[PDB]
Amino acid sequence: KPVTLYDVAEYAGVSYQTVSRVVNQASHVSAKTREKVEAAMAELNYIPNRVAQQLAGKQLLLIGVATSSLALHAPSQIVAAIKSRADQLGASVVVSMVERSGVEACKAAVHNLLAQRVSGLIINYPLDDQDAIAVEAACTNVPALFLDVSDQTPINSIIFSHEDGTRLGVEHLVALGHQQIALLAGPLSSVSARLRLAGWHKYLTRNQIQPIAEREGDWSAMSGFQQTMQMLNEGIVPTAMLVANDQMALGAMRAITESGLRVGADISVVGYDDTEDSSCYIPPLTTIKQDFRLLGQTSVDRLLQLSQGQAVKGNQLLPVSLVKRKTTLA
Amino acid sequence: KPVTLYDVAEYAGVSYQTVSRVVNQASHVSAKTREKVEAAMAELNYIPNRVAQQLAGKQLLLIGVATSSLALHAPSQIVAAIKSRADQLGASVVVSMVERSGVEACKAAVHNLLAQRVSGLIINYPLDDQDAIAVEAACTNVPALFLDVSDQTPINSIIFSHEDGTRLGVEHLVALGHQQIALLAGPLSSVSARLRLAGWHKYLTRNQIQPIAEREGDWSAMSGFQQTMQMLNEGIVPTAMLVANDQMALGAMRAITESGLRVGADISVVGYDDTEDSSCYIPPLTTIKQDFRLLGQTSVDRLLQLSQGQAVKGNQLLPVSLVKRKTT
DNA sequence: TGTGAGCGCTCACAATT
DNA sequence: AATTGTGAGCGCTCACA
Ligand SMILES: O=[N+]([O-])c1ccccc1O[C@@H]1O[C@H](CO)[C@H](O)[C@H](O)[C@H]1O
Ligand SMILES: O=[N+]([O-])c1ccccc1O[C@@H]1O[C@H](CO)[C@H](O)[C@H](O)[C@H]1O
Repeated sequence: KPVTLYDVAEYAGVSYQTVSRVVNQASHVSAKTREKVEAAMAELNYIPNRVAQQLAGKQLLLIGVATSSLALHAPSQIVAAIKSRADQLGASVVVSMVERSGVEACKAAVHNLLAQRVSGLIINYPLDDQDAIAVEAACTNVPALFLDVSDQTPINSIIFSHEDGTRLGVEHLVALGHQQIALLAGPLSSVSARLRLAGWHKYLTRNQIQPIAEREGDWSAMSGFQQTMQMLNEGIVPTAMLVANDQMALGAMRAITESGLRVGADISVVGYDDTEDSSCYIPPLTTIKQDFRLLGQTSVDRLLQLSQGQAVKGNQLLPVSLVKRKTTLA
Repeated sequence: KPVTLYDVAEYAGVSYQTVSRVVNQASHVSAKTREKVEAAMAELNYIPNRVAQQLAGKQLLLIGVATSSLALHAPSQIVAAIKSRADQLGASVVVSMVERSGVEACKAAVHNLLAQRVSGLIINYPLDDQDAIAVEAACTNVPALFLDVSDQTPINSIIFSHEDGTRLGVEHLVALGHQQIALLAGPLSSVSARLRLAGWHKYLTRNQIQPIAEREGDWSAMSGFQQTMQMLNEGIVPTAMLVANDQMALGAMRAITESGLRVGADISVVGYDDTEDSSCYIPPLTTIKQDFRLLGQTSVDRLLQLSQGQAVKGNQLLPVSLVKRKTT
């Protein structure tokens, strides 16, 4: 037994709609009849049923999110900012976390987000061009925002400019004098992983450079260590490395270190993300800064824009920037 | 206007209650008329309004979570597993984040988590005893399970055994022949931080040892850094630290190293958490394994047991380990 | 395999002063 | 021209021609 709108009606000697009228801060209640209702809602701890209100047709803002596992670093900070900017403007956010692999798994997360009748979907799951389109199709009537697709994918999306990110990493190493460079890509299953790899290649090629090695991790610090050992042990030893995130950069550094040479001097490392923890690596990691707050922030503002039918369609690139630290010098 | 049950009624040639049995799979395998309704709903892509299902009274188990900012390590990881184990059981979960400081914030979080009509909530927010009680109260008719309160707090709680963690660490550093030990604790605002500090004090005393330094971090590596630097610049130079988490430990190590001394041999370190990244710190960091996935899994099971009446009231401690690494 | 309830609200607005 | 009370029904599930 929870407390109905009707209950406040009997205790306060008014109708139900006049409680609704007050709960909804609506015009026309004489201000002295308000006290009767305002006092009655206390003395009953009345919290109005939002399930009842949604159905009734209250225009609340409800943003759905289909997200990669919150255990990973970046999808987590994004949800947090998404969540934060919701409250900031009176929106609520239900988030279905895609855990299993592939297009069908993500579609179900879109399916039961649609169940709860969301005003629009933020899709932070990695989707290839066609599957992205497949999913955006499934968002029937509701606008959908994509955060882990390519800029070439012909839907709406926010991505950090991986072009800029890699340009900075490449043009740095290159200006520094490096030529034997190795690449440590993210897991190829991720779009963003692939884009950064692509990017490095473009700007290396534009500088007449070919990476001596190129291998793949899973974002994890351990992989980046394993991968930079599998490399160094084969005897391929670059003067610099481009890593696809700070955690794997960490791994590489460890491997580079345990291998008997010094980070920066003997092998420079450029990370990717600029995490909290990256300013306290040994030595403190040079990286490409991605403002996940800003992403989740805009990610919301846009979905709500799109929800209202504002002309803000397609792709937009967020800025990145190079954090110069101690892993590239002398 | 989206697809209604009243719209599958005069397209498949039946009623509303017939489509209701199809998606529910409740009692009868209603002939070859199922085939007709299957192809009917899938043609217009009908998705049963879960808001209408709920108001109606569908016995779907919906958990609420009031949680510290997911940007921090431990909380994210926990919801990560809370969201997972509930999914494993066919429970959905709505999380509500506390950013603002204090009790009134968490009270409000609980308030708008009740509107969504959860059938019990997991409170992963740091709460002093009387506030924890006041929060549990506001959870009208619904069971609360607290995750960032003390063992002594008289509500439902799962916490990791801070007693064991802090034993493990102290009892280990000491067996390595250490007497000049320092402490780096969590931001004192967090209960679990204080539980850890306390367990350290407890066991360091049981071993006739006074800590030569006590400094307060904020979970961040930067704080763990400058917090160890501002102590080493004072002149205090232990041979071991006990640190509240792997992350501040990280900054400690930076600080120790950048100063001019070998992490491990000159000043050993013990972190707390066993984060994925901890195994690749330079050198790999000794720490206390705190199985976040476990905690989030068990939380969800308990709130469930709690919701149905299965009487397992009170407090529950979870095991920890010492991953013996290379900073000792 | 159908019909007539009611869940807690918000919207029309018609009814009270 | 101030107010408030009263009539739908939003979508679905529950118990029984
Ligand atoms: O993959 N992304 O959609 C994405 C969006 C914003 C910033 C980075 C990028 O996320 C990437 O995520 C992976 C795990 O999913 C790792 O956390 C990696 O460190 C991060 O850069
Ligand atoms: O504070 N906790 O509720 C808690 C539960 C399980 C394990 C550790 C402990 O979490 C602690 O949380 C803080 C930030 O929330 C840091 O992430 C720290 O590393 C973690 O140990």
